[PDB]
Amino acid sequence: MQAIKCVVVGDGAVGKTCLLISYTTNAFPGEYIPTVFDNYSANVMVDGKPVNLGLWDTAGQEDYDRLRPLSYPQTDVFLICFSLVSPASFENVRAKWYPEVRHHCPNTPIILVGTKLDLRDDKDTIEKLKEKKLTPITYPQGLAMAKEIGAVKYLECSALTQRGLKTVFDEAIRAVL
Amino acid sequence: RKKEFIMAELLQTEKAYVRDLHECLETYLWEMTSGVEEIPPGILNKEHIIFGNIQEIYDFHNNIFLKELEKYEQLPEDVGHCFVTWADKFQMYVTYCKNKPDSNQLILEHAGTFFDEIQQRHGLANSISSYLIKPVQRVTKYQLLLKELLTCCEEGKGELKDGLEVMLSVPKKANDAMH
Ligand SMILES: CCNC(=O)Nc1nccs1
Repeated sequence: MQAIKCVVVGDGAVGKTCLLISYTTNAFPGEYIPTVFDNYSANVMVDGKPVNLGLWDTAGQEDYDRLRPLSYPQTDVFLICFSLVSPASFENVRAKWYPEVRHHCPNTPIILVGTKLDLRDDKDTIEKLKEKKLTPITYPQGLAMAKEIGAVKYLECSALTQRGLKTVFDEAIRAVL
Repeated sequence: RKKEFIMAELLQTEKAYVRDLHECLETYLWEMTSGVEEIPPGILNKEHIIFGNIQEIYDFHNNIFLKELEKYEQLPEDVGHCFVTWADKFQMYVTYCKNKPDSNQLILEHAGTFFDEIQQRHGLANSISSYLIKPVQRVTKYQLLLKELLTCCEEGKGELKDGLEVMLSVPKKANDAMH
């Protein structure tokens, strides 16, 4: 039965840990957001083809340029994440995340994941960004970023509402099969 | 509330890290050193390259560090001191990270399904590679938990400040050590 190693990369502000916890528990953790998500695996059927999905977090490693790549080899598919309400995180896809992923894993599929969709239509978030002369990242921006990097899919999701979450991981798997 | 949930995670995850290293040592390492199964010639007597200094790292957490974190369970504001106290022990993550690249290649080029076989055999959800990334994960995670404590601990918080300093210095030194 096919095993799949999936590594989730991106800035601290994407909510990597939260994404994974929320996906694996089927619930936003809510009260307390844990900082630890230990390497996980579970069986899932996709297009009626059962699969062992393995998820590795990378949170904490965001300042260690030579340590992050230790997780990269033998990865079957990457989620490269940015937050939809952090233009900086989005720009870092281009500047930081895609380069090192390609450098080390030149033929591994990438899904481009836009996180915190629950905040893109939020007055206080939008206002906090307007005050920095910024706006949230919209759909065509992600599509255009995906194209630039060779992503197989650009996908939007929220850990909070779980909108698009299951689908993110469904397509991680479809990108390998 | 928040300082207490963080401290509970710190401890709960420390326990699991000790369980995880232990598993690793008593399965993947043990089979190699046991003399109970067919060891590919390419990896023979090279368990020092595969597992690096993970024995020593485990001993540190299992003999000392988890025992001492437990003592700080009702003292989250002070737990930064735990890390200062044991700062020198963490230097052994520097060594481990230096060795991880060599470890990984060796397992690709020369182990075939040896370890996959043992994984299948014991019914382990984590591959040897999954176990062997954990020290690298764990040593970058301590700085996250201390930061979280800082967001919710008062003027009594230089007993986090210096802990965090150590746990930022260790990973950077490990990171700076790579070839
Ligand atoms: C409090 C804001 N809610 C989130 O944390 N949203 C996320 N979507 C994906 C990962 S974290």
